[PDB]
Amino acid sequence: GAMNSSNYAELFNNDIKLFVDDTNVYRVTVHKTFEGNVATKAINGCIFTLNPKTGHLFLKIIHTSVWAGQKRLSQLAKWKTAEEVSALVRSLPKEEQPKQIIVTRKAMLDPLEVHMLDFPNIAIRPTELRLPFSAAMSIDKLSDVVMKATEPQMVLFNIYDDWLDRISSYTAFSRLTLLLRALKTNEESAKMILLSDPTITIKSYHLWPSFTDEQWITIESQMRDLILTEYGRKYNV
Amino acid sequence: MNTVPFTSAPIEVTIGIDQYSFNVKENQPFHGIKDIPIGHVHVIHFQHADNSSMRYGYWFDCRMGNFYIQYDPKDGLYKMMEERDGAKFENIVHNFKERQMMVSYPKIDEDDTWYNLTEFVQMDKIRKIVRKDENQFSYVDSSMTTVQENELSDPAHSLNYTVINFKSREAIRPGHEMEDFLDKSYYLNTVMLQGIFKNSSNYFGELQFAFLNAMFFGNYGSSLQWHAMIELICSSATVPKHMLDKLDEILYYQIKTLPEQYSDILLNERVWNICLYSSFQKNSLHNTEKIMENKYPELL
Ligand SMILES: N[C@H](CC(=O)O)Cc1ccccc1F
Ligand SMILES: N[C@H](CC(=O)O)Cc1ccccc1F
Repeated sequence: GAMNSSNYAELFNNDIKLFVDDTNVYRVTVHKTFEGNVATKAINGCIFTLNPKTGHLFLKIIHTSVWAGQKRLSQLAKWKTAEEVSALVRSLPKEEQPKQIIVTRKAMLDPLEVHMLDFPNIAIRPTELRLPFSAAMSIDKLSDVVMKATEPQMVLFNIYDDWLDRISSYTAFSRLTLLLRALKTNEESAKMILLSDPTITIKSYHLWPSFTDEQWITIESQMRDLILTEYGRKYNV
Repeated sequence: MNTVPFTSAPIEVTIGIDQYSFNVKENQPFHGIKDIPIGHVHVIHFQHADNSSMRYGYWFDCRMGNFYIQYDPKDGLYKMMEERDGAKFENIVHNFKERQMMVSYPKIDEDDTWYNLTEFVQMDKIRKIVRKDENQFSYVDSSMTTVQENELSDPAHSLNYTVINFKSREAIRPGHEMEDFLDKSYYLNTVMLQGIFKNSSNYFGELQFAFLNAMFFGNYGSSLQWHAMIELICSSATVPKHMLDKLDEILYYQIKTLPEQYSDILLNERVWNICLYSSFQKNSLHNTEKIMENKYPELL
């Protein structure tokens, strides 16, 4: 059924699973028209499909041309997401196909179930976790490849860099969710924390800086403080 | 006008005949029901006074044979039987009629209720949903499950309604996932009407039969089936105009007939609110929407 804090270690067992977040698929800027009405302009988006055990992120870039001439785009976007996840699953060798797909928003359940009828053994599940995957577009290299795309495109990224050489996937997922929650709550500050020190760089083949174990503990502490700080600023505590 | 005679009434029982019902006391001199209108299916149903558990009954059509009810004390129920000997059956009915031991089917002349509930219901189609080929009549009770219910357990005692499932490969064309899920017209018109039912009359017949089993037996799987067949129509953007008009009439008489005190269990709030207020056909069921709003405004 639904995924929550009781069955949290299930994410890191040896059953292949993917998270699917559709929150950045249909993206718009709202603006005024010459006549003083309001209109939207779509910008490029992405599906965020992540294996939490391996860090594998299949980032399907959604080019604005897919919306051309279509109506009810917020509804279409869920079905386009489902279509692309289904296409990705079918593209994978059988032994790499997921056993479970967890959607971060319950409105994805029916579209994905319908697109996956051919895969009755793949469980489609919601989650009671509030996962900060919407903040994926705050990762500079992911935002860059989405915005530069001139056509539909699937970009492959390990969202854990090389962390799994030193930490478990539970710890790597916890680090990722803390970083993304911080970027979601105060992007400017979080980025400042991540790059304040110019001697720690991001390798060309990575997303995040090359922190040592000790430095990661410092960074993680600073991100918690940021989240707590914003929580206070928000609620006046 | 035909007759369903009884050998006797050894146990106290409420007897239903179509939408009518009456009480028979233990060992009361009751020999059956006369003046049954020819031309329609009928249902004679039973609820024992000492065990309201298990409503049960028999669908039959007097044009297909001479039927009667005898209590079986071993199996503990009123059973419908066929008498092959025409001569003897007519003489026994004649004697029951001379001794005035029968209740008269109490049809008001103005009253088209039963016709309107059974307009498309045929015995031949009943006998394919209820499989017991050695009999010309069909037994149904409160507890019988449907073929779909069993897939989600005795197959011989099942209600073989047409399986409707909106998230099934049958309902959804590869490559038209969103289209076919949000607009069920393909599933209604090509798969069900053209493919399985052949015409809307057979579809409405199953719909009406499902409602009647839900109402008269409290049969839960029948209620599920009735609501599924309504929803499939209401959720199709493309439905023949004559079907929508006929559906409105069918549902009107079903809602009109439903016992007020059984509305809570026989009517699915989600389906009805969706069908009347959100679906493609939300504005096509004028009569049904008006009786629902005046009779069950709570449900909505
Ligand atoms: N070595 C692969 C990275 C690559 O070659 O692009 C591992 C990988 C596979 C699939 C999705 C993301 C991902 F990082
Ligand atoms: N019980 C009669 C013969 C039998 O017992 O098998 C059949 C019958 C009962 C009552 C009314 C008409 C009729 F033909």
